[PDB]
Amino acid sequence: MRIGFNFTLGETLPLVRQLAQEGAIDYCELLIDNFMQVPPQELAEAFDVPVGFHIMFSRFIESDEEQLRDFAARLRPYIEALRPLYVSDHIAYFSHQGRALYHLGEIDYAADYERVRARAALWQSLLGQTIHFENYPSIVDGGHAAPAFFQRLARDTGAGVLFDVSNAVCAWRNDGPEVAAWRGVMAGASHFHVGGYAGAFIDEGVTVDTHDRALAQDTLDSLRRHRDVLDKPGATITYERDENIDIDGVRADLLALRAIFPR
Amino acid sequence: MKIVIVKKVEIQVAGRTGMRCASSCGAKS
Amino acid sequence: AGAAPGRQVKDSELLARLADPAARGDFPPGCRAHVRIDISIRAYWHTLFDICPGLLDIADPDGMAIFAPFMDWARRENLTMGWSFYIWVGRWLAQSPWRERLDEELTQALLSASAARWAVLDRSADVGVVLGRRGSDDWIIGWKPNTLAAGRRVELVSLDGQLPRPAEDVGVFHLAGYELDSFPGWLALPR
Ligand SMILES: [Fe+3]
Ligand SMILES: [Fe+3]
Ligand SMILES: [Fe+3]
Repeated sequence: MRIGFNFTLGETLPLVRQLAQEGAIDYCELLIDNFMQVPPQELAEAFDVPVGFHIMFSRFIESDEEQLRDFAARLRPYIEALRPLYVSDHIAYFSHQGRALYHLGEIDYAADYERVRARAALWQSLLGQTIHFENYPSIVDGGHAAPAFFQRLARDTGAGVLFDVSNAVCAWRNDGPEVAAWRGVMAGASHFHVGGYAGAFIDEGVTVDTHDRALAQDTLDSLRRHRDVLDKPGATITYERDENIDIDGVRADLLALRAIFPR
Repeated sequence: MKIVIVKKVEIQVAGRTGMRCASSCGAKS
Repeated sequence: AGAAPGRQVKDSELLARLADPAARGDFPPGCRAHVRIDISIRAYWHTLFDICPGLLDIADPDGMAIFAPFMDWARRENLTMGWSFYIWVGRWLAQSPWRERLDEELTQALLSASAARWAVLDRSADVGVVLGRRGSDDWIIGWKPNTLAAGRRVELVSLDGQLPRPAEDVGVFHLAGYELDSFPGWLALPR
C-alpha cells in the first residue's frame, strides 16, 4: 500500500517535495483541473514521485456534452505527459435549475443511476482512461444505497470506485450505512482517500467533510478493521488536507497511515 | 485594437490558507 | 432514523432550499435535514464575507441584514451564483438600505473578488477575465495560474482612456492567452 498526499495549491509544492524526500509520501495526487494552464511538461518536471489525478469540476453528469468533449480534449495532454497511476472524479450535484451549489448535493442513487451510467461510460471513453468515482460524505438520507450504486456502476461501465474511507465514516456518523457495508467495494477497489472531518458549526452531532484536521480515531479504527480488504499490491491511499496545511500536522497523519500500512 | 497600458499593480484577494488559490473538495470551515 | 422526524429526506428533495436562508426554518433543530440546509447557507455566507470583509462593517456584525435579502433577490433575478456573484451583491448594494458605504475601496474589492473567483473556478480554455467599470478607464484582470510558484493573480491595470468604457455599469471580455494586446469589445456581466 503506497501512501500519497493531495496537491491542490501550487504554493504547497515545497512542502510536498520535502515529504517526498523523508519518504512520508510515495506518490502525489494532483487536483489536475486546477493546473490546466500550467504547461504539462513543467508539471511533470516538478514531481520526482509518480502521481495520480483527481478531477474536481468535470461536471460529467450534468455538463453539456460538447463542453465535456472539450474538457476531455484539453485534459488528455496532461494524461499523456504525467502518465498518472489513476484518474478519479466525483458523483454529486453541482447545480440546481442552473444555479450553483456552493456545498455539493448528494445524487439520488435510485432515480439517477441511468443518467450517471450513460455519462460515466461516455466520460471514460472521452478521456481514454478508467475513472474511479468517489463516494459522498452523506448528511441526509438515501445514502444507504450508495454501495450497491457504486458496485453496479463498476459492473455496468468498467469504472472504478475511489473509496473515501473518511467520507464513509462521515456518513456513518450521520446515520448512514455502516462502513462495513463497503467491504465488497473495498475488496475490488485499488485507490482510496482519507481526510479529516469536523462538526457543523451549529450542530456537532452531524459530521462534515472538511479535510482540515488530524485523522479521527474512528477513521483510523476503520482502516485497521478493514486493512485486510484495503491492502493489495498496487493499492494507494491519499491523505487529503485542504486547510491548515502545515508540515507538522500533515506529517503526523502520513506517519499514522504508514503505522497502519507499513512499507 | 491598441491598448495603452501605463501601470499594473497586483490586488490582494483573500484565498485558501496562505491565499493565492485553487479549488478543493473539502467543505468550508 | 430519518433526517426529519418521521420522514426520510434525500438531498434531491432539498436542493431548492440550499441557497435560501429562510428555508432553515422548515425543519426542527436537531434533525439532520435542518443542519444540512444550514451547512450550505454558511457556505454562501463565508464565500461572501470571508473574501469581502468590508461588507461586515456595514449594518449588523453578522451581515444578515445584507446576506438574507440579497439571497432572496438573487433567486428572483435567477442568478447562476457563478463567478459574477460579488459584482451582483454590488448591484444589489446599489439599491440597498445601505447604498451609502459603496466605497470604491469596496467596489474594487468586490470586482477583484469576482475576478479571482473566475480564475479559480472557470474550466474553459480561457486564461483571463477583464472587468471594466462605468466611472473609470481602469481594468481589473483575473489570471489563472500558469506556474506553480503562484496562484491566481488579479491586477489593477491603468490605461490612458482612449478605449471605449463599458456601456453598462460593468463590462467583461476574456483572454485566450497571457497577452493583452487587442480589444474585442465589452460584453455584459454573465449573470
Ligand atoms: Fe472527504
Ligand atoms: Fe476524498
Ligand atoms: Fe474528492
